[PDB]
Amino acid sequence: NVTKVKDTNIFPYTGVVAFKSATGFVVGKNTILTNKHVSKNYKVGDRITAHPNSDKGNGGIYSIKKIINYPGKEDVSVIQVEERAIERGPKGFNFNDNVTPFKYAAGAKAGERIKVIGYPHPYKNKYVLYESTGPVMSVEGSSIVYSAHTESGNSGSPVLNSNNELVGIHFASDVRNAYGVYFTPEIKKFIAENIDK
Repeated sequence: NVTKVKDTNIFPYTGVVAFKSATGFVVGKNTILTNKHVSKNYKVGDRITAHPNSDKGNGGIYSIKKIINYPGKEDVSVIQVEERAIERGPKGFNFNDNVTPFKYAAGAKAGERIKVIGYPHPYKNKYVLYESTGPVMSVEGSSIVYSAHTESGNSGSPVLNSNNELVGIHFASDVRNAYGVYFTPEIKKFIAENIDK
């Protein structure tokens, strides 16, 4: 099922950020992940909003300071933001006080239930977070395939397991199956190198 997120300012939803019409999520200090197909539309200096709710409340508005695409076929891009918010969140100006990074799941298997969390319906200045659930269909190398309903606004969605641990990043749907990048060692390493320090 696909359900509107009741509280966008508690964990794990405090790990999600909104671009104008796609999603990303927090991986470390001043650092978010999304798809190359989303960040190709952005530039350094553009804004993202941390965990917005329906009614103009959020974890602050932050300016992108760097965009680092993963060198590989996989649809993964690292975005760093300026630590000091353009507009403060409720925990003040510092990005890192307002958001919560995810931790990697140990792995994932066909049959297990995952959640895809993002913004599948856009609006005139209104972000609504949804959570979509469904079983994993397979995992091979850097591909994780899941049957859970998504829309183009889910570009860049974290994919989480039952325990809210990170199993992949959503990038594509059909038309049915939807497709995320699974975090292989090679990909985790590029992310670790490129998290702000």
